Amino acid sequence: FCITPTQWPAMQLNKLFWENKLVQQLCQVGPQKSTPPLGKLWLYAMATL
Amino acid sequence: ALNTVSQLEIGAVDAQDVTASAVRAFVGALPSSGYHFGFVRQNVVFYLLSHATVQTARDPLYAAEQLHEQLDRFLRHQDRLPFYHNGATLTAFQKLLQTLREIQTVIAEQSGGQQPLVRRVITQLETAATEARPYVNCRAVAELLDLTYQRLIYWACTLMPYVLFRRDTDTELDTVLLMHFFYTHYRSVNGDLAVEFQNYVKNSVRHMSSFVSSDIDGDQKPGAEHMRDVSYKLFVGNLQARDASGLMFPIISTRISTVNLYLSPERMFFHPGLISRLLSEEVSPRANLDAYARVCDRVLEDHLHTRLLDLTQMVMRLVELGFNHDTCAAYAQMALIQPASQKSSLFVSEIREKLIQIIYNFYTFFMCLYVYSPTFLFDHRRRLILEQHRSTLIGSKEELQHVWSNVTLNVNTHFAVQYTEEDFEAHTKGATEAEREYLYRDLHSKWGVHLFT
Amino acid sequence: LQETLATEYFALLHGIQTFSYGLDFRSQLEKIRDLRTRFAELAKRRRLSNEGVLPNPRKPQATTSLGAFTRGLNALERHVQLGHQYLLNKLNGSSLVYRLEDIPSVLPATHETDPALIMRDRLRRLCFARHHDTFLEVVDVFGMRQIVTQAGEPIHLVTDYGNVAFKYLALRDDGRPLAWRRRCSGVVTTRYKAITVAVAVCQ
Amino acid sequence: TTSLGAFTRGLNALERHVQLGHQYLLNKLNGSSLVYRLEDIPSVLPAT
Amino acid sequence: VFPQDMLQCLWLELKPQYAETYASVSELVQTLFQIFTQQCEMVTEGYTQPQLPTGEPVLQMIRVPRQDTEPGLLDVFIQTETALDYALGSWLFGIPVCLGVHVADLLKGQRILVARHLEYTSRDRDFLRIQRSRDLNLSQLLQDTWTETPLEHCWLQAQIRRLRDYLRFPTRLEFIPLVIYNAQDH
Repeated sequence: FCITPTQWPAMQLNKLFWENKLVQQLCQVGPQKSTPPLGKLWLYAMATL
Repeated sequence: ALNTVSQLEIGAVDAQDVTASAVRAFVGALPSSGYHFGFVRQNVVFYLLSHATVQTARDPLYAAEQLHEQLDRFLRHQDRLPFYHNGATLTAFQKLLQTLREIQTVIAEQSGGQQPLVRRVITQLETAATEARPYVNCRAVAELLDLTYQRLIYWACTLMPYVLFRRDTDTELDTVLLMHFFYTHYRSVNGDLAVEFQNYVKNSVRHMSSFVSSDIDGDQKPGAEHMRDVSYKLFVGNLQARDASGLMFPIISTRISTVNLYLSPERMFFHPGLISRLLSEEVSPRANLDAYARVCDRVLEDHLHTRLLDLTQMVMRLVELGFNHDTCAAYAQMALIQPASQKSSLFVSEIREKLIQIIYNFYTFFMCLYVYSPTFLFDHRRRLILEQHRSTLIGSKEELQHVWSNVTLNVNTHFAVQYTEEDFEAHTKGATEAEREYLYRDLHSKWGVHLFT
Repeated sequence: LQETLATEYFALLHGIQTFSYGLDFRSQLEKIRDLRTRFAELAKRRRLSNEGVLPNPRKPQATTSLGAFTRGLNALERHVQLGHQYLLNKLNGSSLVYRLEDIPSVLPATHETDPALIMRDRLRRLCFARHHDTFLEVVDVFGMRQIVTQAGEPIHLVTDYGNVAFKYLALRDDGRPLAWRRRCSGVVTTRYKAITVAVAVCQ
Repeated sequence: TTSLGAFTRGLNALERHVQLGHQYLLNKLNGSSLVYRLEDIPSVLPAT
Repeated sequence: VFPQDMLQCLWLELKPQYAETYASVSELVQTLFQIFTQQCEMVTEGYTQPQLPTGEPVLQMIRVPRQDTEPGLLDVFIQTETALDYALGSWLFGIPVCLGVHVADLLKGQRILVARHLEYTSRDRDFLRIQRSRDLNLSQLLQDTWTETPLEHCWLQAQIRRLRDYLRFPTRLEFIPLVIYNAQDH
């Protein structure tokens, strides 16, 4: 099929998947402040287990 | 002993806790000779019930029946006054318990023409209360009657029919608004209202577009903020729908020119937008507001020109006009919110003062009705109620001191708790000079006034 | 006599808690002063004390001394007086409103008390501008969990957001940021693209 | 032969343990809006 | 107040350089709230005295340490003036404004090139449309944010009334503002 870029707006689906507040707070625990949020890995761990 | 029994008068006791052996010990340990000990030798059961409470148990019938059985045992264990005797006290209390059972039976039966059934059953309940009326002094019967009246009035205010709303002069907007108010104040059993709404919206498709704005300008208009919900679940075709999505629909035109040609002035209270714009004093000077001016004047004149059946009659007369307690309170809030100084015509100012009178009077009437009972406790709480009302509704405004008379006059007219000096004389026809003083003291402690000497 | 006046005291406590008296600070002051005089008269008929645990409105107790009642009276006086002082200071500091009388009194007709909200608004109000540095937690005369500094000024009265929209957008932080934007389910002007191209070429 | 100062130190240790646990729970409820009240929080049994 | 589509269009059309790391003005707002909350630190501690001198039973005492550099994000947003700031201010307060990009300096600064970027006045239809599209409803915030605070509730109602009254009737300055801003970083 085909999609018109102008008509279709762009969301930030991360805000529902891993950029939401609760998962970020759950994954904030890390050795140092330089570590990025671990919700990306947290969803991986949940899906695997 | 006198101080203890006076504190007992001031306080209250539990029906379950008191037993026949407890009453026997209380009588026996009490000194034999005294100007109150004779009465407790004569009318211990009535005197004990004068201060007892059952409201804590939340089940009046069973706890009061247990108290009645314990008192029956004490009366088996046990000529001054035929009108008031311990055996007569037990008989009257058993009659009252029969009334308290049949009120619940009526509520269950009626809640599952319905109007004649409601009228006849409430008349039976009124007759039952009249049978139980004379011994209003007792705190136990006081709370029993209080809870009974609370339940019956709360059920009756909701079980209103919809026959009186329809008029030949009612327009499409007026009819949908009437049934909308019916939905938002009565949905317990009347489930066919949504079906009738869905049937009717297809009839008035052409007429529904006459009283709406464009999209872009309707939202900024005053008063659409409060009527957005009624408009949304008018347009969607289902009164059960919720406007959680924040959609923008064809906003209703609240202008007087559109309203007069598309509405009727008598049924305005169902429409919130006109109330909001009238209180806000944002009305254009050219606007012709004689319609609601005359309607407000005639309604206030009829209400001010004015039994439990009569109370109920006025109840469904007032709410038939769409006056709901929550709606009246919420649309009396902005009367205080709106500024006192603004530019408006003298007729607009006069009708605003009239509507302030109306909102205050009906709000006070409705909240007193929610706590209404022909008992001393009603006036006892009404004293604090009027103090709080003076604190909040009247405020420090000087112009609001004129509008005070109608509120108190109407509330004391419709919710008067009657007590007769002849009633007390009959209650104390056989009571000697020794015993009358403490019945008087208990009555003064309960009611809070020096009614007679 | 004492029990009836105690019930009146608890009713006044509930009315202040439910905001049944509105902005009429003078009425509340007169009522609490009359109640204090009545309790003093009760003590004289029956010595006042400034020590003792506060009476419990949820569980009335006949073992409460008159000193506890006097302490509760002075606590109510302090509450209403500090509130009126905060209104006076905010009226002086803000020129948007004209007079206190023009400010209305809201009714408890719109009542909704979630413990989660009741705790979250207070915890977010903690680090706002308050007169004293440190902080503590107590149980108020009304019987609920009120939080105050060592001065005793209520946090909801000593700390404010300064804007309705600030508070609304601060307590809306639940899960995903925007909900109505998702609910609505919904690219540059060509002139801006042209001016960008022209400015880049010129530079 | 344990001294009274040892018992005072033990009292301080228990007090700090309970206060530290309570403040950590308070911080966890503060940082996480998932739980609204300590009452809803379950208590496990030491049977296992 | 403004619709989210128009806000997205303005955000994409004039992306601030320091704000280009994000995708919306709103995201900036929640991140600023997050950093403000992160500045606040709460610590709970015990107290020897169980009650105050007044006598209220004290359970625990809480202290707020604010101990600790690169400039802060909220700061750099504060002292940096952007076309976003003036555009949003003009649209919110119902006043026009003229935004233009400074190309360069010519004739030893005697003449300055100001390219026609956009103009706001009562004439062009877009300004009128965006001014009338403002939804001055804020009582829904009061309904959605009831926290047993009736005193603050009345204060917020009065403040909303005053601000809406001011916004409906802006002060006019003969429609002659002008702003000069850079294009590389807005």
